[PDB]
Parts: sequence; C-alpha cells; structure tokens
Amino acid sequence: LFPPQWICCDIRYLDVSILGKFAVVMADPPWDIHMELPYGTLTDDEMRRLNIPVLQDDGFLFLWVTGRAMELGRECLNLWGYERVDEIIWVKTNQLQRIIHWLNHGKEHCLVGVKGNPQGFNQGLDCDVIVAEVRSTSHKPDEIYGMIERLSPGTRKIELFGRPHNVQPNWITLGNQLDGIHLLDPDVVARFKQRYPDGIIS
Amino acid sequence: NDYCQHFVDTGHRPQNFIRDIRLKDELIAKSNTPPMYLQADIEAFDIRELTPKFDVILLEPPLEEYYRKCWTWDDIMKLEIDEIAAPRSFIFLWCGSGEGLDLGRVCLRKWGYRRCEDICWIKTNKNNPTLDPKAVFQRTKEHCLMGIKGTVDIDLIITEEPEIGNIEKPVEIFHIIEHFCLGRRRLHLFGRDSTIRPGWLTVGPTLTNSNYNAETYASYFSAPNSYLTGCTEEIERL
Ligand SMILES: [Mg+2]
Repeated sequence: LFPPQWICCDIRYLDVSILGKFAVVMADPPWDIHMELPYGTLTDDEMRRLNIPVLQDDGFLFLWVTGRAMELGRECLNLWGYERVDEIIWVKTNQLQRIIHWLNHGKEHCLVGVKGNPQGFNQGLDCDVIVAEVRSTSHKPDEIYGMIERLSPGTRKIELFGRPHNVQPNWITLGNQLDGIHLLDPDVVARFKQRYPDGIIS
Repeated sequence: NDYCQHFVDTGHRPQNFIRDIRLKDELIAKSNTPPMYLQADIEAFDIRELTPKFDVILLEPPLEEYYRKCWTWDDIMKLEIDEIAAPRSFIFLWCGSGEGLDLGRVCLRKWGYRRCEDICWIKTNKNNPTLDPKAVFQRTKEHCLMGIKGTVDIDLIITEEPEIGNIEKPVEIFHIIEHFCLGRRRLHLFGRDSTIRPGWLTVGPTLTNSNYNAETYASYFSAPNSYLTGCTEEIERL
C-alpha cells in the first residue's frame, strides 16, 4: 500500500515480525546521551536488543547518530548484522544557506549499513552530503526520503522512531508520538490482527 | 530547494551552495618553535626515538583510496602511537571516507584515545560539475577524527576538491588544531616537504632534508617553558 502507514507503539515491545521485510530501514534512535532530555530515551542495552535483524534480508539501514552514539551506533549496526558502507553528513543551515565541547557542530551524521546482497538499487545517484535547513529540534531533513527513493524506487521502507511529520508514501513509520495505528497493506493488516486481536500492543 | 535532487540533475554537489582571533594567531606565532623535520621510513623506524612525548599528533597515513608506498589500516593499526603520546594528549587522524571511518576509531581506542570530534572535510566541485564497490553514494568528503587521552571553530572544512593525484589535506586543519591551544609539542606523521610548518615536528618518508635533533628539540620545552599552551606570551629571559 503506497500511501503513508504508521503504528503508534513502544518500539521495545512491538513484535516487528508482523511487518514483513523491507528494502530500507531508517532509524533516528533517542540515544541515551548526557542527561535530562525532553523525551524518553533507550538504554544502550535496549538499543542492542531491538529486533532489527528480522526486518531485512537484503537491503540498507540508515542510522542517525551523534556524540558517543557515533560509536554505539556502529556497535548496534554491526551487532544487528550490517556492514557500514557509507556515512551521510547533513550540513545544517539557516534560510540563507549559512551553517548554523571542543568544536561547534555544523552537521549531523547518518551511518549507512548494508545487509545481505541487495540487487537493483541505484547506487551512486546521490552524494553523501545533504545541505538543508534546520527545522524543529531533531527534525531530520526530508531530502533523505528522496535520496532513499532514488536509491530504491517503489520498494517498502520502514522508519523507526518517526514522528507524525515523518510519515511518507511507501514507508511504514513506528514511533510513540504517532496518532494511533494506520495500516493499509492487507498482508500487514492480517498479521497485525492475528498477533494483536484486541489491538493492544504491550 | 532540494540540493540533492539538484545534484542529481546538474552534477553540482549540495555543498557548492553553502554560503560562507587575530591576536590569538599572533600569540601562536610567537610561541611557535622553529620548524623541525625528519626523513624517516615509518614502517621500519622505531618511533620511540621521537622524543619528548607529544601534546598533539597529526597522523596522515597515505591510504590507497587517495590514489585513483600506500599504507593499509593493517599497517597503521600496528604503529605504536601510545609510546610517544603524552599522558594528556590529542590526536587528529585523517581516516578518508571508507573503511577508515571504522578502522580509524579502532586505532584511536587501541592507542588509548576517545573520540571527541569528527571533523568533516567537505569537497565542493564548483569547477567541474567512479565509486568504491560497496559505496552506496558518491563520496564527496573526508573525515579527520579528533581524539583525547587523559583528563571558535566548527567541525567542518569546506574547500574545492583538489586536482586528481593531489593528496594534500586542507591547511585549515592546522588552524583548527593550533586554535585549541593544546600544547607546543606537535608531531605530524606522514607530513611532507610541502607541509612543514613552524610549531611542528614533521616526520615522513618523502622528506628531502632533515634537521631534527632530539636534544635540540627537547631544549625548546625545557623550563620555564614545559607547560605552555602555545597561545600565551613568551616567558621573558635575562
Ligand atoms: Mg587561524
């Protein structure tokens, strides 16, 4: 089902096996860095335990990282069974194309991992640098969706820890700030009803 | 405006469209030791002869990927960098754009550092609007990892992509490093004639001349100058 789909849920507890296999996984995990944080975070062990391996046979993972998650995110990436083959840099600008501990941070990083042997992807159409305006805090650029679509047109994709503004055609979005469940793919709907007959994910 | 779609359409990299301290540089210039340099084949050379222990190490091994004597990450990882680094000390490691982003982090941890910054050299192609097999994307940047051991600037360098076969790194990296005021013992491993610079000891296989003397070099940091940051005034003599 081409149109946007999503599932409001705690990604620690959802049985992601009901969702099938995807050509692309993208995640923007709420890494446990520093302290406080305006949102809920996942511990390092919770991140390691995420059932990412069931989501793909052959495809690409896009994993946003920052701070010490540059190292932890590599750990998870490898643990989940991927090899990191690229690293996207989002250069953060204002509306006039000016860039916004030891150094000021002009950018954020997206690790690119490969699993299996993906075939029929259009490797090399885009470059590994995004220049795009900052929006709300932690809002990632929409350019990444176009890069991923040109890389793998028409295929099914899943985003982890997406917010409502993240839902896109051809994507299933999971996150705990989404509004309810919106599923249209009949195969997914069937397996969702079989696994969660009372619609209670817990 | 979607610069990624634009690059796909025109070949102009998104970074082509990014639109773009004095007294400090003078203090750095004052405290700088004279340039010192040594020709050494680092594979065969006992780096322990490089004394005293360094406050900053810039490590620029010539990777195979720069050309399209090369050093593999196998070679680099076996360097005994921890033997010449001061207990509190910094490293800056040019890791390229491939497997080095992973293996360079292994090196840093192997040598006792933790990464505190990831400095990205972003290469524009405004003058000329081909990939490694695993590459998913066109690679238009390189990474210099900053590491720390013991207890003004941004993490981006944007310059036009150099001519093919030119493996020089942007001189801006030296300005970032020197602006941190990290100490005055600075070593540049795999530097070249063209990178020799006041305030730095340059060691590399292609150097055509040497002037390094361990005793003379150490004399620059003898008391009262042992702990200067390289950003303060000279200590007055006589
Ligand atoms: Mg300067």
